[PDB]
Amino acid sequence: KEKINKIIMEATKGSRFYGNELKKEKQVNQRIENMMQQKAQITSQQLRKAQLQVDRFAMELEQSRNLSNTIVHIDMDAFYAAVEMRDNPELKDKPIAVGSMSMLSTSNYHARRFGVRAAMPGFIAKRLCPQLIIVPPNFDKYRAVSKEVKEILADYDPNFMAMSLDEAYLNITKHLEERQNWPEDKRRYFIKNSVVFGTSAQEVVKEIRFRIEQKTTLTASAGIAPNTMLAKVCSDKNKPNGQYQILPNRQAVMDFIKDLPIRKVSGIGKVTEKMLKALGIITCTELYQQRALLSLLFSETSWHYFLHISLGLGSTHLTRDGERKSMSVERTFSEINKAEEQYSLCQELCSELAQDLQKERLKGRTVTIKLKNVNFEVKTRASTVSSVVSTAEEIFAIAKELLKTEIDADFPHPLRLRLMGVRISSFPNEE
DNA sequence: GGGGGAAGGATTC
DNA sequence: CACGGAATCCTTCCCCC
Ligand SMILES: Nc1ncnc2c1ncn2[C@H]1C[C@H](O)[C@@H](COP(=O)(O)OP(=O)(O)OP(=O)(O)O)O1
Ligand SMILES: [Ca+2]
Ligand SMILES: [Ca+2]
Repeated sequence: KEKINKIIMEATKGSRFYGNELKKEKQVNQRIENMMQQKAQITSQQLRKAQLQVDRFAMELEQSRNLSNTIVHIDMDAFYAAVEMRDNPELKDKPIAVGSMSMLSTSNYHARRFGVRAAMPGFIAKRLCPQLIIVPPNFDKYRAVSKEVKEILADYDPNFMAMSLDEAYLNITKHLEERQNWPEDKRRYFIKNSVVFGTSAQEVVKEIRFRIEQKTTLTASAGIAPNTMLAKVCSDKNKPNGQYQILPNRQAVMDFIKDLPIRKVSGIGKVTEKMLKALGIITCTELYQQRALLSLLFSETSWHYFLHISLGLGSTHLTRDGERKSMSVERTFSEINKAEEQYSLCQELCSELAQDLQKERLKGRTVTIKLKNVNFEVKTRASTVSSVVSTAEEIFAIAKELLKTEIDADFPHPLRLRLMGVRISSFPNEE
């Protein structure tokens, strides 16, 4: 059934949307032509110099390899899909998918065999699965089912820190310590009879995958590695409802990534993947022995990242206690080109922004407005201030101008918008 | 020269 | 019958000291 693309492509070609992609895709394909050339003109000598620099560095990274923490990553299974299939049985053995007709968020495994995967227009999906059932999301439910899963994690790490509703990291390195010598009374749980769990990190995670099960009906995969970088990759190795671990010794970390696809990493995306295969980089093992050249093509802050993924290095301290940098609200709709109407919705927006921006009492000193053209061309203007602006009023006050500035710049021709947005940032976060 | 800040990308759930 | 919303981090420039 791999000829899905013959329906996917077949129903995107002309699309206002597709057209825009080409440029996004060309522009990038060129950022590459540039990188390839700028490279080809590097002194076969500079590498000797570079190499030394790099190697030297690594040698040290390697010396401070922190293999003492046992990080765990829990990742729910088709979370939004699952939750709904649970609450409304009539679905159960049918092909569903949370989201709308425009964009789909998750999909149960059965609906996936048709091609329905996250981030795929709703209408498109129904072409691969006419018998589909699209359920509109109710974040108020999920947000809540999550907190029941969290309360369970807590009994394992007070500062668990959660990346999202379906993901979360844990440092069971401490709970592990105080468990080795524990009776069997604190390690048995009732079914619905009992089952008792061991002391290995393998079992501790098995107990968590269990406590959750029997308190939601939902299942989730998990990974266990010395650092958070591998944990995220490891949880998916044996999904759904499963897990995988990488022991603490060096070799494990190495033998693991040895032939691991660079993209798989929780940071390498569509661009970095293409952009890197350009130099022939596919696995971390390859990447590692191109450390010289890399060091002279990607800004410093970057090859640092790559060098890490080469050695199998990740973080080992789940910061915790959300700092928060920005905060926003946006929305797409039907072409709104009418002059007046613009400020109009903008009013409503800023309102919501401040509105939501109140529960937590914060105040930033720079507003950002986002205007998305009818042909998916974005543009974002923002202006800084002296204040700490907070009330719905204060905000619009600025946003209206920035918005105006554009209507003029492109004045006697209307601004055919498809989406608009207002993001507030620059919080003092206490000085 | 260096230290933000604005613009627009890349990434993930 | 027409490709989300929200956060955060990164890549380049241009501007004021
Ligand atoms: N663009 C998106 N918007 C909202 N949610 C998304 C988006 N992309 C993915 N997700 C969510 C929906 C699912 O919970 C999940 C699917 O992506 P995936 O990379 O497989 O994560 P996952 O491993 O946690 O989910 P799964 O158990 O389905 O495999 O992430
Ligand atoms: Ca999930
Ligand atoms: Ca995952």
